[PDB]
Amino acid sequence: GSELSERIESFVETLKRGGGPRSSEEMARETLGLLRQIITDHRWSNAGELMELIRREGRRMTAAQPSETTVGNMVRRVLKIIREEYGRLHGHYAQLQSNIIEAINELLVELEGTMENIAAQALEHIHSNEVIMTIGFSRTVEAFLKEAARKRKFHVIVAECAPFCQGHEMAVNLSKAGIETTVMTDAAIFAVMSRVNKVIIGTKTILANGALRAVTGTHTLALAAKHHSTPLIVCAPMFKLSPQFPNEEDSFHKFVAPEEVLPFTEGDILEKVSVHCPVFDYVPPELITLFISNIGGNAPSYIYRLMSELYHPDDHVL
Amino acid sequence: GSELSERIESFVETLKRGGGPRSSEEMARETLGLLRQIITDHRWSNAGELMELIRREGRRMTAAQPSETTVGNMVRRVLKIIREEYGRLHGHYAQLQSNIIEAINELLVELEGTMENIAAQALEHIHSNEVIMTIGFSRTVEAFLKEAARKRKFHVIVAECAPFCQGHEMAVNLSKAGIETTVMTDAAIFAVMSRVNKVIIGTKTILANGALRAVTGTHTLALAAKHHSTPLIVCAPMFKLSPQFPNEEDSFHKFVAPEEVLPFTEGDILEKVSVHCPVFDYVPPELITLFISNIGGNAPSYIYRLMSELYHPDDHVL
Ligand SMILES: O=C(COc1ccc(Cl)cc1)N[C@H]1CC[C@H](NC(=O)COc2ccc(Cl)cc2)CC1
Repeated sequence: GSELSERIESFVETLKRGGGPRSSEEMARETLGLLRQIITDHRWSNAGELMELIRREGRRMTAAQPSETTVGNMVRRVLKIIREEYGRLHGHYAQLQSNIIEAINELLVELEGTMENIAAQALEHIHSNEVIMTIGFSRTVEAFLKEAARKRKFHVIVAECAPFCQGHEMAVNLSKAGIETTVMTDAAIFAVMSRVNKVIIGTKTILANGALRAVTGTHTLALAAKHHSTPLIVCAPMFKLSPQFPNEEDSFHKFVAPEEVLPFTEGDILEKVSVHCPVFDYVPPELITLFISNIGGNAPSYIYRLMSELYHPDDHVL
Repeated sequence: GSELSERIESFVETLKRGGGPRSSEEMARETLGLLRQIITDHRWSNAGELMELIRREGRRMTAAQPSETTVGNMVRRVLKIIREEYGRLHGHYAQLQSNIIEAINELLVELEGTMENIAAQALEHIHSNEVIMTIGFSRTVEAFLKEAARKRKFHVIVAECAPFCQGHEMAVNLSKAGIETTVMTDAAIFAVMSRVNKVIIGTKTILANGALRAVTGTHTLALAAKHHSTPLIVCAPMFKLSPQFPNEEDSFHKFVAPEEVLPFTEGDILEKVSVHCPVFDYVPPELITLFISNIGGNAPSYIYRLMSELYHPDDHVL
């Protein structure tokens, strides 16, 4: 009853104010648990009313934070699960609900295996004495690299992300496992690119065009890789896949307080200058060489088929 | 008298039949000595008659072997020296001859210094733990690399030249000095190019367009370097500079017996198949990053000015 309502609220405000939970895998787990509790703790008999209330609460979620697309695309995954179950039972009400629940359960148990799947897949993409470059921080990519390091020796060049220098803690984490790690400013990306073999980077969201929304500055790294023709690898699980297209959407970049870019102590100039701090940026699919997912490697030119396999095309608007 | 005639002949037939001397630096030395002996052992009073007989014998030389452009372009150098001396003394007959002789002497003493000059210049182009790739055999390039190796550690990938696998002896010579050397077939150029930092190659002739005539297969290596945007360096002394342009000329490629490509023992198919063995090939200037010479480094877009500095424009046809 009101527990469900206040938990939905709590989650909405946690998504709105700050980043909670930090890992987007934990965010997917939390939103899936909440969707399960909603579909269990409501008086819905027909699948249509359930889908409608799910779409409404998902609209509220998406309005809470548009840049966090995992919640929305997993809501769409739940909607596709409901559609599949209704087609199975109609192409049956209690069995409907329990079958939806076991579908969500299998989705959740395969959710925690994507990390291990990518880690296992990592070995056949790294050779000895290779030079990797990565930008920012990504749990999936550091797991990739520290799993490849157990049987291979290679160098990782971590380009810090300004202003949020998450790349520093990533470099430290990689050095923990003895992965020879060079830390540099993002300004030195093109200067060092000539000596890099591969580029491995995570992402926040993959669009239907194949493009991906990743931390700012990664588009420049992709342009450098394309200039030097080095393969650019994206190790992104299959819950960051978003059916929306690049310019049919709104609110792509996430702008945070310019205090991160230019501090308050600069004084009077802060009334004359316009400071901008875009967290995310757009990378076209032409600059991506290969996508690594929990199922296996795939070219950017197959992400649309993955969409068709994951999301109903009438649910791309929620 | 007849000594000069028979020596000129001997040289013509040596150039016509085979490669003598082997090193084109020694070829430049020999042709300069012969030009000196001609200008000394003829009864010429006016500079015009001397220039005319020089042009005639140079035409005979060029007809002996068109692919060997060092002889012709150094004949043009001697003609430019004669023009400069005549302009100095006219803008004076015995002094004319002795001044031409001392000009040839300074040209010759600076001729043997180009090797050492490039070797000295080599250090500021190689950094530690760098991956060089080269194709075929080139005395200048191996001197470059073994001089850089005295103070730096780096890897050299030598692509053998089919059919004349001169790259094997180059790899052996480089390994003599402890330069970690990988030997491969030319077929693996693009496969390995992704892990190469620089490409350093010699040449047989540099054209006025900036393009260069080098051993077959080097155009593919240059295309691979351009694809991967790796800098391509050409360590060529300033006596391989030819004022002729790419397609205003004749007889660019040198075709040798196809026995080198397909052996006689193949039998009847040798009457039905057409075999071709081009020794040289054309590399456009767009694929060269930097030229290294005895004077210093220069972009391909300055070779025309070097021409203006070396050859009179009315002597480009001999
Ligand atoms: O030591 C490093 C560290 O590299 C960087 C560290 C930091 C920065 Cl800022 C940039 C680069 N990288 C190695 C990577 C292998 C390479 N080459 C070799 O070991 C040999 O390479 C070959 C050998 C044979 C073939 Cl067929 C191809 C390449 C030496 C340098």
